[PDB]
Amino acid sequence: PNRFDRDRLFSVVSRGVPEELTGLLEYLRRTSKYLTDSAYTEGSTGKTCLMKAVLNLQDGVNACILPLLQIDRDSGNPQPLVNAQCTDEFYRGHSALHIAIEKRSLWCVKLLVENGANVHIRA
Repeated sequence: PNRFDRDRLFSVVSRGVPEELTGLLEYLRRTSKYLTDSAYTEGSTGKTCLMKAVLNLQDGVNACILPLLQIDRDSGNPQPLVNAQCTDEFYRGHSALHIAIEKRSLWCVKLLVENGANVHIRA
């Protein structure tokens, strides 16, 4: 449960159960790596774990987001995976804010803006 991979982390965030997120801090401070590294994001487009988590919600709820954001801000690159945006030609500049705004939801927007974001960022 120490070494984390993109696939298992994506599966964990997809289910929306945050109990098994204990270990991200240890891996980040042991390997000296952030959550914005290429290892945890798709290497073809730029999608990150935040994207998968916000794309899938149970009746509009996703509890795992709060541990995800808090651990990211506790340990991460100056951008806490909120200014990170898709790089693929199809969706250059496309950020998590647009993804959240698509589903016609507010609470995710509130959490994203509260934790900090660049609303002027354009896709």
